[PDB]
Amino acid sequence: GLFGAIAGFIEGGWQGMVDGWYGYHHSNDQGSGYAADKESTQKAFDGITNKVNSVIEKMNTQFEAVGKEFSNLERRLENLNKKMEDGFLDVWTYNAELLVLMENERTLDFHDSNVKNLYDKVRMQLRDNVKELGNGCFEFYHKCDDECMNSVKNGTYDYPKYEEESKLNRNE
Amino acid sequence: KVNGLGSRMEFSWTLLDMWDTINFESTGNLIAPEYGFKISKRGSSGIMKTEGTLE
Ligand SMILES: *[C@@H]1O[C@H](CO)[C@@H](O[C@@H]2O[C@H](CO)[C@@H](O)[C@H](O)[C@H]2NC(C)=O)[C@H](O)[C@H]1NC(C)=O
Repeated sequence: GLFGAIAGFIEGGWQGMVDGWYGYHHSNDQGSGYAADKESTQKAFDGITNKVNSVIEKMNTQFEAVGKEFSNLERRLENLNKKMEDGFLDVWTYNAELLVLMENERTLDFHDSNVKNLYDKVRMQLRDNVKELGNGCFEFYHKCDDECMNSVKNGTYDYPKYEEESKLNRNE
Repeated sequence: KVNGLGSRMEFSWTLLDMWDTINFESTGNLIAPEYGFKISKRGSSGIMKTEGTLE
């Protein structure tokens, strides 16, 4: 999209992840599998629900009674009432449709930004210990495990631990 | 002729305020009310044509 993640350098989506909106896929010696990112997903969910609550709850109520109420003695006042009804109809139709379009564009871009941001958060942490594959994956220049993967996911990853091993395997 | 008659009956109405008197006076042709209607309004509404079933 706008941030080039969804349908971008990350081609497809993951059917296997029912846990959340954005998550990880790890593939190591122990075993592969998916896992969500609760923080980013819940933040998005809170914002999105706050969005649809905004376009719904901010609408004014106003009890009114739409009808003819004007006889054939007064066809000018009928026409006046008709101009008014249609005038608002044209206003609300046009405004509502464009609102939905613009808001949907923003929403999709919003999701894109979220995935991209998670990608950057990860890459910024891993640095040159991994080979950036460009498809959304990182191939480790060392041997990571389930104990190391969780360290990446939870925000505490030890770069200098794997620095020298990664360097040697990098210039291999 | 409408319903056989060439004659007509033209009706008018009014809202008589509280503690106020109304005065009918006629030498002929008057069609008098036997009843009045007490009324109150918090607001107005409309009239709907449906043809069927209040539920
Ligand atoms: C219509 O009836 C009302 C009472 O239902 C009359 O109002 C009262 O008139 C008496 C006599 O002067 C007063 O003492 C009261 O103070 C009035 N009551 C009210 C409404 O405050 C009224 O006079 C009658 N109208 C007439 C003259 O036919």
